[PDB]
Amino acid sequence: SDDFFSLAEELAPIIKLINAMLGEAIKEGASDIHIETFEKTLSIRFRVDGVLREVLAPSRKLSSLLVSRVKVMAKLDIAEKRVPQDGRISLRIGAVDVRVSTMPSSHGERVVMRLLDKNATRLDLHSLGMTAHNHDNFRRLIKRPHGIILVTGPTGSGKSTTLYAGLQELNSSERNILTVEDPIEFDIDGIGQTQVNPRVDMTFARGLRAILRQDPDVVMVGEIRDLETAQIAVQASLTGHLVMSTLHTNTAVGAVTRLRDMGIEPFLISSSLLGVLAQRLVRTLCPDCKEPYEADKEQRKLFEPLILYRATGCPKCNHKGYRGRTGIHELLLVDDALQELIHSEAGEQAMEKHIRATTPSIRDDGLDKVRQGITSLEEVMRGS
Ligand SMILES: Nc1ncnc2c1ncn2[C@@H]1O[C@H](COP(=O)(O)OP(=O)(O)NP(=O)(O)O)[C@@H](O)[C@H]1O
Ligand SMILES: [Zn+2]
Repeated sequence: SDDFFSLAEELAPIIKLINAMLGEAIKEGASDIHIETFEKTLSIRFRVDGVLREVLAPSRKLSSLLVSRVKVMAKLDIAEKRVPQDGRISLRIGAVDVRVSTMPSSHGERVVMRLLDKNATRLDLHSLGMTAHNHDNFRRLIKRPHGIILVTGPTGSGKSTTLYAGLQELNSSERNILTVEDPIEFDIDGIGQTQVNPRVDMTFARGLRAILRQDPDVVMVGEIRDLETAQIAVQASLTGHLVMSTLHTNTAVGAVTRLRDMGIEPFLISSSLLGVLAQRLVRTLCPDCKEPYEADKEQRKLFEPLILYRATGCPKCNHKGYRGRTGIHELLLVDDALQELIHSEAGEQAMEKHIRATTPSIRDDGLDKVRQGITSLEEVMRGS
């Protein structure tokens, strides 16, 4: 039921159109949908496997309606027309994550729906691209009885993915693993998952307090945004729970800084923190069109002829010569000397200096993967 092109042949029905268009986009395997306004006409385009195409040019009159409709679905400001807006939608087709972005433009806000699959995001702990060392130390870390483990990085770092991987590795029936999320990304099975619900003042803080009355061995908090959730988090870790969470800081040592700045007692950070996994996503070079070169003298400084690889571009990729992505990481492990450094508020430079004797930086991690020709030198250097 409900074909986009049929419904297009007639000039709400604006709800049946949007759903049908989404439905047709998914049927075609399209990555993105574009609704744009031009002075004398309107335009709908679909991107499929790189290729962009016009699929419909309905009357200019419809533009304000299709824009509004996508807004209300993504939970946004119908009134606001002058500034960018970004919403989310979860939908069942017969499950699709659709990211909608709008934008002021010379004849009407432009809109794109980003349409991602829910499943390609579901990776296990050995499939995130951790090096053998990081993998080993991280697996030994999440198996500890109590303390806080933070997964950190900027937006798009893949922090939710590595939490889920970690939880799944622990998901035995000997453990009681409870979760509070905003929202839940999916169901794991074996793990009690709890969504934050603003509609009843069920916040991260309230939910996490409740979790502790359910006798958990491990608890996950979707993220630590305010002092209050940090306070409970730290108390939970100090009373025999293993706690896992995220911050959006930019370095492993910056996690400590962020915690202090938020107002957690420096001593209490130093006695609860087990470790901080800082993390970035780099695109993996398309193995089909990736081209070998010989590193020049300046590129060598960063590391016989040294063979690295470069992007290029082909149909099997599209926009650039990259298919897929992988993680690069830095795993901070707390020891006696570092506790002193945290407690004494020594600062980022002194903590980093200490950690380097044992652990390589995210850049070195990235550079190793460049060496292996998994990714380009550009892709690693641009985030650094
Ligand atoms: N190791 C990995 N390899 C490939 N893809 C990954 C990896 N880790 C995460 N991803 C994907 O990258 C996207 C970002 O991951 P997500 O787990 O949503 O990140 P995040 O940092 O938690 N997000 P946010 O805090 O909302 O910006 C998702 O679409 C995941 O599929
Ligand atoms: Zn390619």
